[PDB]
Amino acid sequence: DIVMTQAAPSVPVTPGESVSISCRSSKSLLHSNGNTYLFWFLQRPGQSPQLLIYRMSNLASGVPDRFSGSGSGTSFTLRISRVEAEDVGVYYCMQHLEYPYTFGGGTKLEIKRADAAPTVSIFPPSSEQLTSGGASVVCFLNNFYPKDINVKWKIDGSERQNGVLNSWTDQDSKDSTYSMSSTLTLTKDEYERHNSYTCEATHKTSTSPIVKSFNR
Amino acid sequence: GLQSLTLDQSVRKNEKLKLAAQGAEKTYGNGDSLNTGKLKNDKVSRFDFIRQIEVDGQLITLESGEFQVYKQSHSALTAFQTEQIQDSEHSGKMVAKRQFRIGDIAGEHTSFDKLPEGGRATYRGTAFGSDDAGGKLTYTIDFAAKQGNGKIEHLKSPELNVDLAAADIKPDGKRHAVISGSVLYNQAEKGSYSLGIFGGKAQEVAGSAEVKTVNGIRHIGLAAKQ
Repeated sequence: DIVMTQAAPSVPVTPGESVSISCRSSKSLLHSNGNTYLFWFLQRPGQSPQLLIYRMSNLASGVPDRFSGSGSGTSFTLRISRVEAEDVGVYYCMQHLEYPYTFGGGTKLEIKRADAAPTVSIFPPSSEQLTSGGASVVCFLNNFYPKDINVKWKIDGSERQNGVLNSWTDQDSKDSTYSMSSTLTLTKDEYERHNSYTCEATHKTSTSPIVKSFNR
Repeated sequence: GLQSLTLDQSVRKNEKLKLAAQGAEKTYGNGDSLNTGKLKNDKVSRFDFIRQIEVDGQLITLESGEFQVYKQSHSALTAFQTEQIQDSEHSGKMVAKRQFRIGDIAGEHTSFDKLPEGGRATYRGTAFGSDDAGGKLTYTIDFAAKQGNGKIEHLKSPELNVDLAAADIKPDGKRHAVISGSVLYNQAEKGSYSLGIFGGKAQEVAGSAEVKTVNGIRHIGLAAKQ
């Protein structure tokens, strides 16, 4: 088979700037008919890959003027001229010169935004959940830059460390922010067995830990 | 000579045939007329061609190459020298691929029921195949016997210089006078041929031959006149 080498697993770029993502084939992708059989796609998390470039340089219909593609025969480059927040994703290169069609490993386009502060929100277990037998105290530390953040849970004052899950967001396609959710789960009785519950967010932007609590 | 030629086999129902020469280009559809009047008689005229169709709003080129027209006074024929073609079959790419095939054989067909009732007529003209329009066609028809025979000479490929074996004149589906026979190479069968008789006084013949060679079946365009 023909191998597509996308060296960089990721590529940093700041908004308004210029980026380049390089691909590499194990064979000249230029056909004797003159056409170079190379595609470029973008795949945003939870979505199907979208076409950007066909025939190595041509821009697929509905793709911003921003985008462009060039190449030698074994070396190809995708170029975004003035990078917007919505370009955040994974760029795959694909050859369709000969069967089997092969893709590049991928290159994650990471945006380098200016450090942002979380907007921490706390919610007590649902009235619906409690009647089901459980109790999930959820906390949302949203729209912060960068990804490096840690959360703590205080039950009446005592540290809560076991039975809590943290889900992290992929870089936001509107503001290039990051977000995450913390979920302390207990039983119906265990939760009612205490009064105060709080969230302790620790981020680079604030030395003084970020707190949000509720009392019954 | 023949002033117009109707393109039928040369451009199918949902195709467009773009012809270009000396900077000008015109597009034809099935049933459209080709102005052969402007072309030189007894010679092959060449055009660049692109055969196209439209798929869900986009125009697609199926094949391209050279389109050839041979003009007589009462008959004419077209042929295609493919150079590039769509391989919609396997690698959906436009692939360099050369093939030669006859398009339309047209003109004023002589009726089988209005042929000369006797005498012997000799026809002299051209045999043309892939990359070679220098062949000479000689054909003789005996109108008393209603039989014809001939030969192809002066083609660069030796296996294409064949005998057009004696065959009967017969009426076709439209009662046009046609001769369909066997092709011989050094007296042995190597293919088939068919010629129509054209002109009010059976002035001309036009048609084609298919010859088996070591390189595959080759097509030869044929046209001769008294």
